[PDB]
Amino acid sequence: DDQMTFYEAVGGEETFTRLARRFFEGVAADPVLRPMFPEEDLGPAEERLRLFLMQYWGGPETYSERRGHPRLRMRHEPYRIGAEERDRFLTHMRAAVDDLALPAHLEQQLWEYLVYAAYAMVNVPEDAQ
Amino acid sequence: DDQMTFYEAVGGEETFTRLARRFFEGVAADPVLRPMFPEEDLGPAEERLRLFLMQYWGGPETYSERRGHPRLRMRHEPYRIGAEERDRFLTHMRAAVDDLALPAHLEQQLWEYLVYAAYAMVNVPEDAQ
Ligand code: HEM
Ligand code: HEM
Repeated sequence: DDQMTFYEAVGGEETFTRLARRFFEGVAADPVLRPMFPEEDLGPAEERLRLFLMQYWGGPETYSERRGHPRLRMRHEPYRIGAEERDRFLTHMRAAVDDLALPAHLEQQLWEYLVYAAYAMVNVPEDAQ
Repeated sequence: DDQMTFYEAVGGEETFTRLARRFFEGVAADPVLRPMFPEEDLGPAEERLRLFLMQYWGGPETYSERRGHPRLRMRHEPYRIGAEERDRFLTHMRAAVDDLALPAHLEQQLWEYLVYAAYAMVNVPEDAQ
């Protein structure tokens, strides 16, 4: 038969719209991570992740066309990101993923990227690589 | 990113192995359809559907290499297939699909084929086409 991108497979945009929602929802409820972002009305940050992930899994290039070529740890250098940090991020991401209730194969693929991507992002001298 | 077949998307063989299981399980429990197949030990029929559907969604060509080019209503001409029949088949297929609990997009694609394919298969002069 025909072939498809992960984006279309996990059911397209609404999926990612949902993922980021249940994510920041928990981020809101987290003390250390509420601080992490300055001020309030930080619902546009939600849009970014959303647009990025859409783009990563083979969706709309939208993210680039507003935020350019994704320089990830550049945009993460501003921040004091350590274990405690990442761990809490991931706990909100774990929660966010179970809510999508994907087939194990896809879920395994999505979650694994985000597990690396958050372990990668850590910038303080804590890790082994 | 990379692309994938529906087969791999819905998580490959175990998915289809499961689909046919919960299907024939209900077929077993159905009077009209238990008759439909002669004698007993009709668990190999389960294997066929399984192998076929695997093949259809972009899986292993296995089905052909044992049962040849799939001539569907040929292999269905032997049988007196009407509405009541198909309807009961579909009810076991509906049940079988909900158990996989797929994302709506994929589920919608799988189920829709099988909805047509069973409406197509009907051979008595009942339908509109
Ligand atoms: C290690 C845990 C992480 C923490 C503590 C964290 C936190 C942050 C912070 C504080 C910002 C800046 C706010 C903003 O730019 O609006 C940010 C931005 C961003 N993060 Fe993370 N993040 C983490 C991991 C990740 C991961 C794994 C991804 C990839 C899926 C990601 C994707 C992004 C994106 C796309 C932006 C916005 C960049 C832009 O377009 O300006 N972050 N994150
Ligand atoms: C309309 C309702 C249907 C009824 C009542 C029905 C019933 C049957 C019967 C009585 C047989 C013969 C048993 C056998 O060959 O072992 C059979 C065979 C088969 N059916 Fe159906 N069927 C229906 C729809 C479908 C559909 C929609 C598909 C496609 C997904 C399908 C796929 C097959 C396959 C692959 C075989 C075995 C052919 C072979 O390799 O010998 N059937 N079915």
